[PDB]
Amino acid sequence: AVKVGINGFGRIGRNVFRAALKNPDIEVVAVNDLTDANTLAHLLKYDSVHGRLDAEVSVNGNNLVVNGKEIIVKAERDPENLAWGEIGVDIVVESTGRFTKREDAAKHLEAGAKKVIISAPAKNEDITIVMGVNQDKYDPKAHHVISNASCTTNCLAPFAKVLHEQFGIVRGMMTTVHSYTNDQRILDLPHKDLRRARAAAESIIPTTTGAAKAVALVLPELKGKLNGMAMRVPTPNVSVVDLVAELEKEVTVEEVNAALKAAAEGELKGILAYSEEPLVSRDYNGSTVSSTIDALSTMVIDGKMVKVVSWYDNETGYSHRVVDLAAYIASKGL
Amino acid sequence: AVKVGINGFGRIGRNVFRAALKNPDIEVVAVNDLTDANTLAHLLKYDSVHGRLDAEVSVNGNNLVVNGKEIIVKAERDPENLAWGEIGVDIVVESTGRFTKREDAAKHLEAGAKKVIISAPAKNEDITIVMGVNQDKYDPKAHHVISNASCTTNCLAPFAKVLHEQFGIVRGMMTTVHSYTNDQRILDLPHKDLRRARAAAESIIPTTTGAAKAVALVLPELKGKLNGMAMRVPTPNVSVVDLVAELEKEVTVEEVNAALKAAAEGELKGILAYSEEPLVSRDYNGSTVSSTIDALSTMVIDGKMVKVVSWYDNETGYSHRVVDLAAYIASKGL
Amino acid sequence: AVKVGINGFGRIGRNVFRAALKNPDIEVVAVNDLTDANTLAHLLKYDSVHGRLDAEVSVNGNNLVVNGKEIIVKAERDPENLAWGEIGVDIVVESTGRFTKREDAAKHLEAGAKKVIISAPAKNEDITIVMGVNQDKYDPKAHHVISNASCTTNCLAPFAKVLHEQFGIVRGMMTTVHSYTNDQRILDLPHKDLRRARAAAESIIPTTTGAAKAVALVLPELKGKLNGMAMRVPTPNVSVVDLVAELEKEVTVEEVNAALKAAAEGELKGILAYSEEPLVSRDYNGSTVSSTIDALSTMVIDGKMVKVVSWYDNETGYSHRVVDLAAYIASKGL
Amino acid sequence: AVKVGINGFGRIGRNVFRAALKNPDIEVVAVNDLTDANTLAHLLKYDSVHGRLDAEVSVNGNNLVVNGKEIIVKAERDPENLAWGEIGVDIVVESTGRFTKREDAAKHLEAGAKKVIISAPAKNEDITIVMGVNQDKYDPKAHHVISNASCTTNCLAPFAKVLHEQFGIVRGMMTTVHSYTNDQRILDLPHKDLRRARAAAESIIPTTTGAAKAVALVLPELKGKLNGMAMRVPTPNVSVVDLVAELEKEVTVEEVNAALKAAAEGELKGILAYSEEPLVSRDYNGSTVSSTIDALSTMVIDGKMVKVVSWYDNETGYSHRVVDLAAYIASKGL
Ligand SMILES: NC(=O)c1ccc[n+]([C@@H]2O[C@H](COP(=O)([O-])OP(=O)(O)OC[C@H]3O[C@@H](n4cnc5c(N)ncnc54)[C@H](O)[C@@H]3O)[C@@H](O)[C@H]2O)c1
Ligand SMILES: NC(=O)c1ccc[n+]([C@@H]2O[C@H](COP(=O)([O-])OP(=O)(O)OC[C@H]3O[C@@H](n4cnc5c(N)ncnc54)[C@H](O)[C@@H]3O)[C@@H](O)[C@H]2O)c1
Ligand SMILES: NC(=O)c1ccc[n+]([C@@H]2O[C@H](COP(=O)([O-])OP(=O)(O)OC[C@H]3O[C@@H](n4cnc5c(N)ncnc54)[C@H](O)[C@@H]3O)[C@@H](O)[C@H]2O)c1
Ligand SMILES: NC(=O)c1ccc[n+]([C@@H]2O[C@H](COP(=O)([O-])OP(=O)(O)OC[C@H]3O[C@@H](n4cnc5c(N)ncnc54)[C@H](O)[C@@H]3O)[C@@H](O)[C@H]2O)c1
Ligand SMILES: *C(=O)[C@H](O)COP(=O)(O)O
Ligand SMILES: *C(=O)[C@H](O)COP(=O)(O)O
Ligand SMILES: *C(=O)[C@H](O)COP(=O)(O)O
Ligand SMILES: *C(=O)[C@H](O)COP(=O)(O)O
Repeated sequence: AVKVGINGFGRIGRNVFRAALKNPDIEVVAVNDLTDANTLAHLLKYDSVHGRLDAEVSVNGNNLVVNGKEIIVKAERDPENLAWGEIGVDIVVESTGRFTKREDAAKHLEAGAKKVIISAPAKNEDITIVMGVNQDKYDPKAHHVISNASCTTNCLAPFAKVLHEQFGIVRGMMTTVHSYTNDQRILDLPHKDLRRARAAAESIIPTTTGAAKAVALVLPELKGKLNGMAMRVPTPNVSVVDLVAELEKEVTVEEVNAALKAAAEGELKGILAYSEEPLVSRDYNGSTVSSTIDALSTMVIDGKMVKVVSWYDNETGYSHRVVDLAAYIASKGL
Repeated sequence: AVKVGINGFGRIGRNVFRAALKNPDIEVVAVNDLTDANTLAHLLKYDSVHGRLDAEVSVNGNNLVVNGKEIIVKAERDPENLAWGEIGVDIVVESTGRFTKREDAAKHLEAGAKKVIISAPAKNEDITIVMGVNQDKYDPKAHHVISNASCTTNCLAPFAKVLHEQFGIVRGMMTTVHSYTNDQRILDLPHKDLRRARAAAESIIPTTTGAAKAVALVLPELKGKLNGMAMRVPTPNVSVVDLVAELEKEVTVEEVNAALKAAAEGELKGILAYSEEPLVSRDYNGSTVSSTIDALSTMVIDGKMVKVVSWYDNETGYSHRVVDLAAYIASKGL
Repeated sequence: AVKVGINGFGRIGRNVFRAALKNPDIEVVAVNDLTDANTLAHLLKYDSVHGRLDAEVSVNGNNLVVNGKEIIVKAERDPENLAWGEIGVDIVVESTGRFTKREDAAKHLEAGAKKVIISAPAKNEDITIVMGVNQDKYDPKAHHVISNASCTTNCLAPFAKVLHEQFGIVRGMMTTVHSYTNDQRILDLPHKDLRRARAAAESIIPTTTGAAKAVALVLPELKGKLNGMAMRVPTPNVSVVDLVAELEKEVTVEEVNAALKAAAEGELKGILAYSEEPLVSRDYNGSTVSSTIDALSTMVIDGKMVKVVSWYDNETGYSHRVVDLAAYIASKGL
Repeated sequence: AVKVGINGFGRIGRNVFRAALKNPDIEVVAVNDLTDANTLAHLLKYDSVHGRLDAEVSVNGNNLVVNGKEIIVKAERDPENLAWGEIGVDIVVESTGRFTKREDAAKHLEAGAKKVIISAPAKNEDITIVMGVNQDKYDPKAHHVISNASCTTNCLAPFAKVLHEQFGIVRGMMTTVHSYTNDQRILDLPHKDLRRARAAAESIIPTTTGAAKAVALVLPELKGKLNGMAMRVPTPNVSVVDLVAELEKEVTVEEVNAALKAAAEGELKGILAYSEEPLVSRDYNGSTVSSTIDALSTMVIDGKMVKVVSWYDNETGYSHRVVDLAAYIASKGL
């Protein structure tokens, strides 16, 4: 397996770690955060959203011990001091949320890693990948700093791919009704985004999203054809994309759902899923797919305007994609 | 002026009562529910959403006393037994949520009332009205069982009117991210709507919105041109409509927002409002308008697809409209 | 082994059903509620608190099919019409919340069952049992309508037993900070308890606890020595008892905790548990014990006043006790 | 009258500012935080808990303008750089949460202020005051760095004073069921307190409190006689103290409530209030008193063990007390 290091052992870092435990291709050997092993161990064992960790965790000296394997714990605020190379770490998952610009993410490379996966939309990255959509575009020689995009983009892109390929998207707009995250605030505090400054668990909070425009990074044909926003709400995990699009081909609900179902069971199995059950957000807590079509919500007007709704566990699905992307990158040679 | 009776002194019944206290053209003289005066008085005084009633409330026998005015309290499950005529009640607000079918609502008329306003989409009603949109259609001789539509329809219809008149709507789809209501469930209990059966405060819950297609009742030109859904979320009040529409005329964001702002300050003042502030749902708690455009959220693609977002206090705005409709009906003669 | 019927397939009914699937001495063969099989199947499959049912569920006609076993579905509002005897049901779990009075619960016996377990404090029941505390008081010949007490009493009685036996309780008072339940209201609606009338997910709500005084039913020596209250809060499951008691013997924190830990590992293992971890309510979601001491919270003043805090999953722990009680009753002969 | 500066314009800082608008003895002339005027103005204008500020707010340069009065906005992380003296600020309310140790709070004095009120329990402070309890212990010459204690201590101390004086407290233990605060975490993140690290809006979270022991600072007679804890829950504001105490004198519920009511209507009017209404936390949102006895919850066992429950708006009541303490200090001479 490829040795992985996780920088920022938080909601995404720990979920990636948990996903990695059940992946034979990658091995997490070290984590970095801003605290001590005791604290990281406690957070890893008991999760308010995902429950008790299905593993034995303990602390040995300054390190974590998980299922008998020692995981080195670092506490370096500056990634340049990480010394990844010294411990054979080849891939670093950059999940602090502070180092989304290449010049920052690349510090892991200076520290000895060979690749960095930024767990968020990035700036100046070598390439942005959405698994199931454009991983074939990854180039092992040219791309060292790779963004895995956002959880919303990972939800929308796979079914946008399907709609576009099968019926052609003329233009479309989305809204994601999205669980709150740690980028928000408990009770009205300063934030660059005056909406995200407001009490997260008390309101429906509109916030801008680059997700629909970011679909263009992975589906160039859709450049300038999409836009949308988010509405953060008082749930702690699980989100849902609501896309309204104008199509080129005339369609029925049955045809749209049938195409989506086909892709889910075929080419996009494990990435896109399809449900005809009348479910609610809690039901998708722990879902590892990127996107699950809520088939009951599909509607069409004039055979040209379609609404497609798709669920995603914003922490889990995206983290499993990070793990898939790391395994994929390792498979192309390091 | 006009004597009003409120059947179902709940979220809408009590909010209507509060709105009526401000209206000199109406007088609420009686309320009916399924409990005693002491309980209704306690509920009216202390509200979890709206705070403490700014008025003196007490109980005298089987009646409420509000600012020295006695309000008769009835506890008749069957509206046939209401004897509204005996106490001079001319207009009954039917807000129990159980009597939206004319067969049931009309019992108030048999019991002596002259008019009934159903506080929800109805079946077999004489007419459905949205203030600011089609009150002109009301006929005092022909219409005695009148629906005030839904809170979502009251939010959407006023700005849909504007968009259609100014640019023409080809087709459009909406989603309302909506606060939970008493039609939902605390913890997974049977419900005819399997989504609404689920714990209200724990999930994002896709479900129905009365606004889907009902806008056509008040804007016939939009028949078959709109559809949509709701997403019930863990907030106790305030909701927001998100409409994505294809327009006939080419527009810019500036033009859409300018038309909306013009209507808000003009023809639709008091019904439609316009905000350029980056607010959140809690900020609209207590808002009496039907619809407030969140101008910052307006977006356009190809000058033809537009997204317009509008806030509404689902309890307050709608209840103030019920009061406006009652005063309007009274003004055309009883 | 023993055929069981569940009357009221709700939070407790379904949780009991899940617990029974693990017990080989029990077989649930029928459930009754107020809806159709399709609805009960959907509720059993997807739970907002406990997640997806770890079993295969389908519907065949008017029945549920769970792991290939058919479970009969009834929809009889009046228990007299249940005909339990016709299907060989020996033990009925009465979990509707409506039939806690013997006059009502006993109808199941008239309908052919041999025993009824009321899932709540009861009136005129033959006996009230708390497993681990007084099951030996059960008499197979004399007792046919049995109450399993409340979830709070099941939490408090086991450790009160320990404290009293080891140090002697002079008097004590409790408060349970308790998750909201279906007996509450979504948004301010009439309730005989004016506090429980108020929006459940919006407030800390003082109210009643069945555990106040009921511990005396199972620990007669404590008659008149305890009292207390509940504080319902905005969490959907998991509660915590906070007991402050004056003891007869002088003690230290260490001694109290040591006795509690001893009982947990000994005589009360599986009923009472002991934790030295700094956990929070979500961590106990799914806990099957009746009571888990939060050892870190133990404190003493003057060697005589002690505070003991204990967690309980109010749905799960209690439901597992209902199953234990059913197996116990069956073991003494039907 | 006295010019005040607020360091840390957050939940307490802004609430203090609002309370000061209603006080003729002090004038807030400057505020310091870590952001720009535009952000502080937006936060002051729209509050998720307390609603819209009923005042005209605007920004002029780097300052706030409230009802035409300019409030200077600073953004100095290090209080040494505050230059309070230059603007005539005599009293600084230290509400950042970072400077509770005298050595840090005293930096405001080095910067030119004459007095500092730390809005929290402090270390090495000159004196700790609870209004209504020991303000007469304040010495204008000797005490420059003063703590206003915690919100919980402000709730408990006033009624503990009454119980002790009237009946004598032998010993007692408290739990405050308390709204979450900004010291907590949105989704499981590192925190020195492993319970406070956990998702604030998802659980009941036990946490240690120095509040009951801190009562001794203001009621020396109660040294070593009290202790207790907190349970943080998913409400955004309002908390409740639950005290269980052994008394010296034999009492009845009636007598305890009568003494509490007497103190509320007499010596402690404005500080301690008394309610016989069955209210819930939301009803106390905006309450300016320090403590409101929930008279219905009072209970006694053996005439010696009493439970007294008291409400408090943890943001508002405490902030009004800060303002009272600032006016009091100004009244003794600066
Ligand atoms: N939460 C989600 O749904 C989600 C989904 C997809 C992607 N993302 C992205 O993933 C990233 C992290 O998100 P999160 O939700 O896990 O955040 P988080 O705040 O929960 O975790 C961040 C972690 O990084 C640590 N940290 C912060 N700065 C550090 C630094 N200088 N060096 C070492 N450790 C540091 C923190 O202590 C914390 O444990 C962000 O870029 C976010 O946009 C989040
Ligand atoms: N809550 C909202 O956002 C909202 C907005 C607009 C319209 N509406 C509609 O208004 C109606 C009332 O909604 P609500 O949210 O106020 O519901 P609610 O449940 O809060 O209140 C209805 C009230 O009617 C009483 N009631 C029930 N059956 C009755 C009967 N047989 N006789 C007399 N009283 C009876 C109840 O005791 C309760 O106080 C529903 O039709 C609803 O769709 C709701
Ligand atoms: N939820 C808890 O924490 C808890 C814990 C211990 C005990 N209890 C007790 O158990 C009982 C059930 O509580 P719950 O929380 O599961 O309630 P619930 O409302 O969730 O479920 C009760 C179920 O009974 C059904 N029902 C109602 N009346 C019926 C009737 N006439 N015939 C057949 N079915 C009927 C409902 O449809 C529902 O499915 C109550 O006595 C409660 O006090 C509750
Ligand atoms: N929230 C409550 O119920 C409550 C009640 C009583 C006392 N307190 C105490 O008051 C204090 C503040 O609590 P809060 O809830 O208002 O906190 P908060 O986090 O909401 O606000 C603190 C404010 O201080 C600012 N700040 C942080 N560091 C600063 C610095 N170095 N210089 C200037 N500004 C800085 C922040 O940006 C924020 O606006 C803490 O000591 C707290 O314990 C809180
Ligand atoms: C997912 O990556 C994150 O939690 C939410 O942000 P979006 O930009 O909506 O994906
Ligand atoms: C408003 O009337 C109700 O709360 C919401 O339902 P819609 O059907 O979305 O109006
Ligand atoms: C448990 O049986 C129920 O949920 C809570 O009520 P208590 O009476 O506090 O047990
Ligand atoms: C009040 O000061 C703060 O919000 C809560 O902490 P306590 O220590 O309970 O006062």
